[PDB]
Amino acid sequence: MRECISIHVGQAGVQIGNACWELYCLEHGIQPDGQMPSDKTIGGGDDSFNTFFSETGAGKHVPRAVFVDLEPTVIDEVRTGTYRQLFHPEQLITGKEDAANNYARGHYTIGKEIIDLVLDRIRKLADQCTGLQGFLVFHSFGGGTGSGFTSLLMERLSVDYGKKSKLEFSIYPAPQVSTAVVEPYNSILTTHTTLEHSDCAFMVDNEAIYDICRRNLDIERPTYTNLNRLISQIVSSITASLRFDGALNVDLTEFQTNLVPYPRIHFPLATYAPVISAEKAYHEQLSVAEITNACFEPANQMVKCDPRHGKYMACCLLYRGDVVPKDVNAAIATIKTKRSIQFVDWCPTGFKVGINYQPPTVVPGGDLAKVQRAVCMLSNTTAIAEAWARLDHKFDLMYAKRAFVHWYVGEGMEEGEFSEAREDMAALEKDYEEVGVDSVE
Amino acid sequence: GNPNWETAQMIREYQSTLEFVPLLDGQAVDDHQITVCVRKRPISRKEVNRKEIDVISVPRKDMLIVHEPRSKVDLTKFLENHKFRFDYAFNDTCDNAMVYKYTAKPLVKTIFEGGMATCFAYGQTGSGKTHTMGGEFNGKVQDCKNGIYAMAAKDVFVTLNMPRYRAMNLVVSASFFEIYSGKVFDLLSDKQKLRVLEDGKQQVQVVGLTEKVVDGVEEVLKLIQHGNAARTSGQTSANSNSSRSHAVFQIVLRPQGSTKIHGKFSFIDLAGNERGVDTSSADRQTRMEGAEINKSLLALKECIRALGKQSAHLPFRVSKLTQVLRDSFIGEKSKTCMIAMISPGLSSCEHTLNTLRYADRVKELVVK
Amino acid sequence: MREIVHIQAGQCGNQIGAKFWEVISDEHGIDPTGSYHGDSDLQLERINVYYNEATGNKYVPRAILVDLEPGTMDSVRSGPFGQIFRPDNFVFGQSGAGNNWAKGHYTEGAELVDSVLDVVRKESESCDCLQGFQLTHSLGGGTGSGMGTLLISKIREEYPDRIMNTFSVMPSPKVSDTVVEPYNATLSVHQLVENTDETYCIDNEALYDICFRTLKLTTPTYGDLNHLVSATMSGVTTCLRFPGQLNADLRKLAVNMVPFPRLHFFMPGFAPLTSRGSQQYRALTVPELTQQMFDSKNMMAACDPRHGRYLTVAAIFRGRMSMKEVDEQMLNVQNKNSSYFVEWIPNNVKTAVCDIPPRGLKMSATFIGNSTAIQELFKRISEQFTAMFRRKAFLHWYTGEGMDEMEFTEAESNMNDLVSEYQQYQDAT
Amino acid sequence: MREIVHIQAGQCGNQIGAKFWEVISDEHGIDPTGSYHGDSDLQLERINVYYNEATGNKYVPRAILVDLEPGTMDSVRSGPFGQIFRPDNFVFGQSGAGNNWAKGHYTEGAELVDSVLDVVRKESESCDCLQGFQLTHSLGGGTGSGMGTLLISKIREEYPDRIMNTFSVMPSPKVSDTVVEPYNATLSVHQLVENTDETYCIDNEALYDICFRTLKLTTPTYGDLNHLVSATMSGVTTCLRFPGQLNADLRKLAVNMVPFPRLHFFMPGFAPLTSRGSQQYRALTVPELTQQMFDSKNMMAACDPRHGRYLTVAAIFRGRMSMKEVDEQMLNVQNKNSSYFVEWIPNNVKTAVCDIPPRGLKMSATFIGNSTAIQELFKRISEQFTAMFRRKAFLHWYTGEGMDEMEFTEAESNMNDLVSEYQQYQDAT
Ligand SMILES: CC(=O)O[C@H]1C(=O)[C@@]2(C)[C@H]([C@H](OC(=O)c3ccccc3)[C@]3(O)C[C@H](OC(=O)[C@H](O)[C@@H](NC(=O)c4ccccc4)c4ccccc4)C(C)=C1C3(C)C)[C@]1(OC(C)=O)CO[C@@H]1C[C@@H]2O
Ligand SMILES: CC(=O)O[C@H]1C(=O)[C@@]2(C)[C@H]([C@H](OC(=O)c3ccccc3)[C@]3(O)C[C@H](OC(=O)[C@H](O)[C@@H](NC(=O)c4ccccc4)c4ccccc4)C(C)=C1C3(C)C)[C@]1(OC(C)=O)CO[C@@H]1C[C@@H]2O
Ligand SMILES: Nc1nc2c(ncn2[C@@H]2O[C@H](COP(=O)(O)OP(=O)(O)OP(=O)(O)O)[C@@H](O)[C@H]2O)c(=O)[nH]1
Ligand SMILES: Nc1ncnc2c1ncn2[C@@H]1O[C@H](COP(=O)(O)OP(=O)(O)NP(=O)(O)O)[C@@H](O)[C@H]1O
Ligand SMILES: Nc1nc2c(ncn2[C@@H]2O[C@H](COP(=O)(O)OP(=O)(O)O)[C@@H](O)[C@H]2O)c(=O)[nH]1
Ligand SMILES: Nc1nc2c(ncn2[C@@H]2O[C@H](COP(=O)(O)OP(=O)(O)O)[C@@H](O)[C@H]2O)c(=O)[nH]1
Ligand SMILES: [Mg+2]
Ligand SMILES: [Mg+2]
Repeated sequence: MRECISIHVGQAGVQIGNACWELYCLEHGIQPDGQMPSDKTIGGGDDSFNTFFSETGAGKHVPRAVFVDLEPTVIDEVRTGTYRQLFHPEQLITGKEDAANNYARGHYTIGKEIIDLVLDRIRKLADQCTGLQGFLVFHSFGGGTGSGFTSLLMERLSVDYGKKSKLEFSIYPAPQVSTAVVEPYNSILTTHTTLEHSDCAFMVDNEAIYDICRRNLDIERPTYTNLNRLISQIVSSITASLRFDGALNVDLTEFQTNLVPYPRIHFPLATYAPVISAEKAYHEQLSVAEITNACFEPANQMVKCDPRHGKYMACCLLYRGDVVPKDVNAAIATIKTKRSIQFVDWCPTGFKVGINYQPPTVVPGGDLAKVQRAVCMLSNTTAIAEAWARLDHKFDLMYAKRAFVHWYVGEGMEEGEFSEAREDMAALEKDYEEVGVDSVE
Repeated sequence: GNPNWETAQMIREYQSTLEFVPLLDGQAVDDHQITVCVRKRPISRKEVNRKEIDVISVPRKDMLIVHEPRSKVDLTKFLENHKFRFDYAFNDTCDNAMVYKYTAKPLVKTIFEGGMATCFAYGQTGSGKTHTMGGEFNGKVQDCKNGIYAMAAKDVFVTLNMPRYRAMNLVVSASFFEIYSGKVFDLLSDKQKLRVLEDGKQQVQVVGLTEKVVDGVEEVLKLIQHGNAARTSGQTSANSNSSRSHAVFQIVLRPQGSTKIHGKFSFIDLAGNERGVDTSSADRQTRMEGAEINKSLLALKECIRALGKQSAHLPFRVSKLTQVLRDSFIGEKSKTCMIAMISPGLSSCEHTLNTLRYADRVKELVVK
Repeated sequence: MREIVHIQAGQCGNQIGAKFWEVISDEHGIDPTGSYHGDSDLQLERINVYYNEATGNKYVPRAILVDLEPGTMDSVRSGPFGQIFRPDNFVFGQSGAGNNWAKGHYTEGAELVDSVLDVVRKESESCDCLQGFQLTHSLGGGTGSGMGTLLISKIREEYPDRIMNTFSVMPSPKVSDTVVEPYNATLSVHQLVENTDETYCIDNEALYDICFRTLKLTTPTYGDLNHLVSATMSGVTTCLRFPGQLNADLRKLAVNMVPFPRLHFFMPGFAPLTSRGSQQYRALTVPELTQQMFDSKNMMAACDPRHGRYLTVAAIFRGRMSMKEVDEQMLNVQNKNSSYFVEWIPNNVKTAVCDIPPRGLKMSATFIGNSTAIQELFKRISEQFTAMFRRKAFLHWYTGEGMDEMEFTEAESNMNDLVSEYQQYQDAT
Repeated sequence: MREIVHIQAGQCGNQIGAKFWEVISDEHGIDPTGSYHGDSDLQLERINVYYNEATGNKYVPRAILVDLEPGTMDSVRSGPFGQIFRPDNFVFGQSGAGNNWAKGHYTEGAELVDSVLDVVRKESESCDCLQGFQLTHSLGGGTGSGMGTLLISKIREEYPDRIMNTFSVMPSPKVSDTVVEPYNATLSVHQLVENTDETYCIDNEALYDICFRTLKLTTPTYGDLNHLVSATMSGVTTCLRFPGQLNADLRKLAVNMVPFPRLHFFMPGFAPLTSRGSQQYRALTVPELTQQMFDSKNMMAACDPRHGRYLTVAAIFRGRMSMKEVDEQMLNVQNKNSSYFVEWIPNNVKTAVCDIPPRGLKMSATFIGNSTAIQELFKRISEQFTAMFRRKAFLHWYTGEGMDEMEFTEAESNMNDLVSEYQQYQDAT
C-alpha cells in the first residue's frame, strides 16, 4: 500500500499538525489512544490506512508523524494534551534554543547537531513503508525553523531518497500584514533551495483566510484553531484519493506530471468551498455547478492576489461525496465559456477531474457542518508572479539601508548569499513573463 | 578530463562579436584618491589537467565579466554576463608586480604630502593573495628579493632619499596591531592589550604602544616576522595555518623628535575565513570568532559606502578598527584603496562572485 | 530549556527586584518559604527559567544581589521575601561607591568583582543552557553606574553570545535627584553602547506622569513606581515561560527589534492602566488596549514619540485573543500614522501572543518601542554634561580615584554619535 | 580481613583522635562503655578494622596513645570517652620534648621507644593480617615532631611492606604558633620523605578559612577545627569497612594516587559543608558535591590549586549514587579545566564509591588530591628556615642535645629536591 511521510517543520507546522491528525482519526474512527473500538463493532475494513498509519499487535494505530521545531514550548502542549499517548514519543523537541526567526540559525549554525537526529529517525520510519514515499512538509516562511531548518531538510532528503514525492505546504506571508519584521528576509533565503529541490510548493495566506472567516463563515474573531482547520480540510480532500474508494482516485504522482509544466513553476494555489455556517447550509443548495463557480472569485482565493491579471496553466478539480460526473462536465464548459478567467495558448486542454465519493466530515466544536459535496481546486497561475513583486519590493526596500544583516552575516552566512537569493527571484519571476507571452507567428 | 565542452562553446561566442580593450602593467596608472582594483591568480597546471573551463572576460580596463552557465525552464543552457564596472581590471597573465607599484605611487605621495593613505587586501582562499602582498614574487619558493611590501618599503627610504623630501626632517616609524577577539593586542610587546582614544582634534591616541624605528627595508620585515612571531590567532591546520589576525601594518611619519604627525599609512591583512559550512566550530570559542569577523568586515564597507558615496555621517564605532581608522576616513588628503584576488575555479565562481558583491557599493556604472 | 541569571546593581536596582521577585512568585503561586501552592500545573511548566529546585519541594530564585552594600542589605532581608533568597548569594562589600563612578568601577569594584564573577559561574553551570543576564540597576548613581557596568564588561567576556538586557533607570531631565548625575550617565552608557544587546531606558518622570495623570494616585511610593517597571519585566519573559500561539524569545525580540548593532536602546510600555474601585466604565478588547499602548502619555520614556520616528515596535500580547483583530489593529496604526514611522522599512510592527494572562486581569499587553524620540533624552543629558565639563566642575572627585581627562572626551563622543545617527534616521531618508 | 593500628603523637595528634574516636563509635553505634547499640548489622560487618572484641560484648579501639606526656593524659581520661580505652595502652613518660626535636627523637625518645614498640607488637599479633598504621600527629611541635618520626623509622623496620599514613598537621605560613616551627618542619619531613607511603598535609589556616568563610562560624574551637580533619579519616577507611560498588583500599589509593615513590604528599578535601538551621536552600546531587570539592577555598592545604598542577585526584564517594553521573562529572572537570592538570597523564581522576553514607547526611564525598600546588608550602617554610640558619639562631638548644651542623644541611637539601622536582612537573612537560 502507498504511503505518506509527514514532517511538520517548525511552530506553524505543529499548530497545523494538531488538527490534521485530529481530523484523520475522526475520519477513521480512531480515539486519541490509537484504538478503533468503532470497527470492533463493525468488524471490517483496514480503515486505519497504511496511507498514514501503522498497527501494533494490540490494535493500537500509530501515525507516520515526525516534527521538529527547535524549542520545547510548542510540543509540550502535545505531550500534555489529549494527544499525549497517541504518537510515538520520539517527537523531536530538541532545541536548546529557538531559531529566533533568522535563516542562519537555521540552516547554518544550530541546524547542525539536530539534523542527524532527524534523518536517522526518518529512515527508521521509512523502512516501515512499502512503496510510494510522499513527503508532506509543513512549514511557514518567515520563521526560523520554517526557513532555516526547512532548507537543510530538502538537500539532505533529496540525496537520501532520490526522486520520491515531496509535498510541502508553505504558508506564504501576506503582502499587507506581517507578524514579523525580518519575515521578508526568511521568505527569500529559503527560495534558493525551495526552487531547486522541492517537488511541489503550495502557498496559502492568513489575510485570505481571515476574509473568508468573516465573509463565508461570518465570524469576526478568527483564531489559529479555526484558521488551520480549513488547511486541514485541504489535505484531507487530497489524501482521500489515497485512502477512499473513489470514482476517479488520483495519486500524488498524478498531480506532479499534471500541475507542473516547467520544472520550477510549481505553485498551485489551493481553494475550497467553505460557505457553511451552518444556517447557510439552508437557503442554499450547493450543487456541482454551485460550488464550481466559487473558484471564479478572487475573494475566494487562499492567496491575496487577483487571478485576472495573468493566465492559468493548469487546474485540478477534486470532488468529494455525492458527485455525478455528468454534472461536472456541465460545470466545466461554463468555466470554459467565461472569457475573463483566461488560459494560455499552449494548454488547450486545461482541467483534471478527480472524484472521491466520500465527503469530508465535521470537526466538532466548531465551525462548519455536514455538507454533501466539496471541491479543492489546485491551479498554478501566472498571477502568482505579482505576489512576489509584493515581496521583493519589500525585500529590496530594507536592503539599501543595510538592515538586520549582522544577525545573518555573523551566524555562518556570507552577505553574498542575499544577492544570490535576490537574483534567484529576479530570474524566477522573470520566467512567468515568458509563460503568458505566447509565440505568435 | 572532459566536462561539458559546449560550456566553452557558449563562452567564445560573446568573445568574437565585440571589441576587447585589455589591460597590462606597462602603462601610467593615473590617480583618483580612491579605487578598488583587481588581480587574479593564473590557472594552475593541475586545473588544466582537470580541464577547468575559463570563467572570465577582460573586455576593458575598468570592467570585468563572469561567464556563468545557467538553465532555462526547458533545461536549455543560458550564459550570463556579470557586467561589473570597476576601476582597475588586471589579468592573471599580466602579473609583473607593478600593480603594487601602480597602487603604491599615489599612496607613496600622500604620507609624504601629509595624509592618510591606506589600503586592504581582499580575496578568497587559494586566490593568490598571500602571493599578492606578503611576497615574494616568484611563485615557486618565495625568493627573498621581491617582497611586495619592499616594492614601496624601498620607497620608504628611496622616496625619502628624494631630495625634494630630504628637506623634511622626518623620522622612520610605524606600528603593528592585532584586531582580534574584539580587542587590540600589540605585535611588538607582543602579548599585551592596549587601549586607544581620541584627541580634541579627533585624532587617535594609543595607550602604551611600542613605536619602532628602522633604517632597514628588512628591519621592518623583521618586525613583520617578530610581529608575526606572535603567530596568532586561532591557529590550526585549516585555513590554512588559521593564525587569523587582522594584521595592521600602520606607519608613523613625523619629524625627528617633534611629536607632530605628517601623514599615515595603514595596510591591513584579511583574516582566515571559513568556506561556508565546510568548517566546524564544535565550541562556543569558534562560534564567536567567525561571527566577529563576518560582522567586522561587513561594517568596513559601510562607512566606505558612506565615505565612498560620498556622504557626511560616519559610524566608525561599531568596529574598533574603524575607531583606529576614523582618522583615515576624514582627511581630504587621505587616500584609500583595496584589492580583489580571484581563483579561476568554476566552483570558485560561487565565491569569487560573493567576493565582488562586497566592493560594489560604490555604485559603479556600466554604460554598455 | 533556557534559564536566566538575574543580577541587581545599585540602591535602585535591588529595590526594583524586591517588588519584582514577589510578582514572579505570585505569578506561579509560591510562598515566602519556597513551597509551591499554585492553582494549575501550567505555571509549573517553566519553573526552571528563573527558579531552580531545592531539597524539599523548594524553589530558589537565581538572583545574585551584588548591590547589598550593607545599608541596603538588611532591608532586603527584613522584607516580605527575605526568607526566599539563598543567603550565600548576598555578595557585597563595605564602604561603597558613594555616587561616584570611579569608586564603583575602578577602586572598590576591583575589591569585589572576583567575589562576584565566581558566584556568576556558580549558578551558570547549574543551568542546562543559558541566554538570560537580566541586570537590574539605574544610571546616575554609584553601584548601579560603576559596579553595574563592570560586570557587563566581564560577563560578556566570559559569555560572548548570550542575551544581555539591562533595565536601567535613566536620569530625569527636570527632576535632578543627583548633583553628579550627568557625570554618571556619560561614563556608564559608554560601556552600554559597547557591550549590551538591549536595554530598557526608563525615567521616573514618565513614571511620575503615569501614576498621577492616568492611575490617579495621590502619593506614589517607590514600591508603586517600580511595580510599573516590574510589570514590564514579567511581560517580556512571559512567552519563555508560558506557551503562546506566537512565541517571543528574548532573541526573537533581539533580532526583530534592532536594525543596527549599536542602536538597541528601548522604551517600554504597558496596558491596561486604570483608576477605579471595582466598577470601571470600559470594556477590554483588542482595540481597547491598542490605543492605550501607543499614547504619548503612556510611555515609560519621558519623550514625545510623535517628535521622533519609530524605527520598530513590539506588541507582546497576553491572554486569549483573536489574531485577525491583533493583525488589523497593528495594521491600522501603521496606516493612520504612517508619517510617524520610519517609512523606508516594509513592516514597522511585529506581534507576539502568549496564551495566559496574569492573575487579576483577563487580557494584557506589553509595548516595546525603539524610536528616534529617545534622541531627545541623551540630548537632554549631554547638554547638562557639557556645561559641567567646560568649567571642569567635579574633576577632583574623579581624577583622585584613577581617571583621566582624555577619558571624558572619549566618553561623550560615543554618546554624541548616537544622537548624530538618530538624526540620520529621523530625517525622511 | 585487614586491621589497622592507630598511633597518636604530639599534643595536637591525640586531641585530633579524641574527637575522631568518638566519630567512629558513633558511626557504628557504640556507647562510652563498649556496649554496641547500633541500628543495623551492616556496621557490625567490619568491627575488626579498628575495634577488637573484649569479654562481655565490649569493643576496644586499637589506639596506642604515645603522646600522653602527663599533662595531656588526664584530659583524655577525663573526656567523653576516657572510659573506652584499654588503660595499659596509655604509654608515656615524664618531662617531655618541650617543642624540641632532639628532645623528641634523640634523648627522651630513647628512654621511651622500647616501652612503645613492644605495645605495637602486642596489638600487631592480635590481628589476622595488617596494613594500617595511622599515625596522628602534627609537625612543628615536640612529641609529634621528634617522637612521632622515631616510630616511623622503627615500625617500617619491623614492617617493611605495610601501608604508612601520617595525617600530619603542617605549619602555617602566616599564623606562626611556634618560634622554632621551621626547625621542626625541616627535620621531621626529612624522615617522612624516606619512610612514608602517604601523608595528609593539613594546615590550620585552611581550617580557619573553611570554618569562617564557608561554615560561617563565630568562634571555632579546636574540637571544631579537628572535626573537619576527623571527617577526612573516616571517609577514607569507609570502603575498608563498608561494602561499596567501587571499593577503596588504602593501597588502591596508594597505587593510583602516587606516580613516583617520593612524591606522596597529599591534600584532603570534604563535602558537603554548609551553614544553616534546618532549612538550607540547596539540593544534594552528584554535580552539587562535585563543584564544591574542587574549590580553591575548599582545600585543607592552604594553597591555590590553580597555581599548581594536579598530578592526580581521588574522589571517594559515599551514599547511594549513579555511576554515569559520577563518571561524567569527573569527566567534565577534566575537560573544562584540562590546562590545570598534568597534561601528559591519560586519566587524571579516579573514583571510589561506597554504598553507605554517614548518619546525618544522605550523600557525602572525600577529596584527596596531589598537586604541584603544594610546591608553594615547602617553599613557604624553607625560606623561613634558611633565614634562621644563616644567622645560626637556635643552635644551642639543638647542638647541646646530640645534633650536628652537617645534619641541618643534609635536612633541607632533601626538602630542596622536592620543590625542585615539583617545578619539573608543574612545567608543561
Ligand atoms: C478588581 C481588579 O480588577 O483590580 C485590579 C485593578 O483595579 C487595576 C487598576 C490594577 C491594580 O494595580 C495597581 O493599582 C498598581 C499598583 C502599583 C503598581 C502598579 C499597579 C491592582 O492593584 C493590581 C492587580 O494586578 C494583578 O493582579 C496582576 O496579576 C499584576 N500583579 C501585581 O502587580 C502584584 C501585586 C501585588 C502582589 C503580587 C503581584 C501583575 C501584572 C503583570 C505581571 C505580573 C503580575 C489588579 C489586576 C488589580 C489591583 C489589585 C487593584 C492595575 O495594575 C495592574 C498591574 O494590573 C493598575 O492599572 C491596572 C488595571 C487594573 O484593573
Ligand atoms: C539537620 C542537619 O542535617 O544537620 C547537619 C548540618 O546541619 C551540617 C551543617 C553538618 C554539621 O556539622 C558541623 O557543624 C561541624 C562541626 C564541627 C566540625 C565539623 C562540622 C552537624 O553538626 C554534623 C552532622 O554530621 C553527622 O551527623 C555526620 O554523621 C558526621 N558526624 C559527626 O561529625 C559527629 C558529630 C558529633 C558526634 C559524633 C559524630 C560524620 C561525618 C563524617 C564521618 C563520620 C561522621 C550533620 C549532618 C549536621 C549537624 C548535626 C548540624 C556539617 O558537618 C558534617 C560533618 O556533616 C557541617 O557542614 C556539614 C553539612 C551538614 O548539613
Ligand atoms: N496559518 C498559520 N500560520 C502560522 C501559525 N503559526 C505561525 N504562523 C505564521 O508563521 C509565521 C511565524 O513562523 P513560525 O512558524 O511561528 O516560526 P517557527 O517556524 O516556529 O520558527 P522560530 O520560532 O523562529 O524558530 C508568521 O507569519 C505566523 O503568522 C499557524 O498555526 N497557522
Ligand atoms: N599570481 C600568481 N602567479 C603565479 N602563481 C601564483 C600566483 N598566485 C598564487 N600562485 C601559486 O599558487 C599556489 C598557491 O598560492 P598561495 O599564495 O600559497 O595560496 P593561498 O591563497 O595562500 N592558499 P592557503 O594558504 O591554502 O589559504 C602557489 O604555488 C603559488 O606560487
Ligand atoms: N525607580 C527608582 N529609582 C531609584 C530608587 N532608588 C534610587 N533611585 C534613583 O537612583 C539614582 C540614585 O542611585 P542609587 O541607586 O540610590 O545609588 P547607589 O546605591 O549608589 O547605586 C537616582 O536617579 C534616584 O532617583 C528606586 O527605588 N526606584
Ligand atoms: N589542629 C590542631 N593543631 C594543634 C592542636 N594543638 C596544637 N596544635 C598545633 O600543634 C603545633 C604545636 O605542637 P603540639 O602538639 O602542641 O606540641 P607537642 O605536645 O610537643 O607535640 C602547633 O603548630 C599548633 O598550632 C590541636 O588540638 N589541633
Ligand atoms: Mg517557533
Ligand atoms: Mg596561504
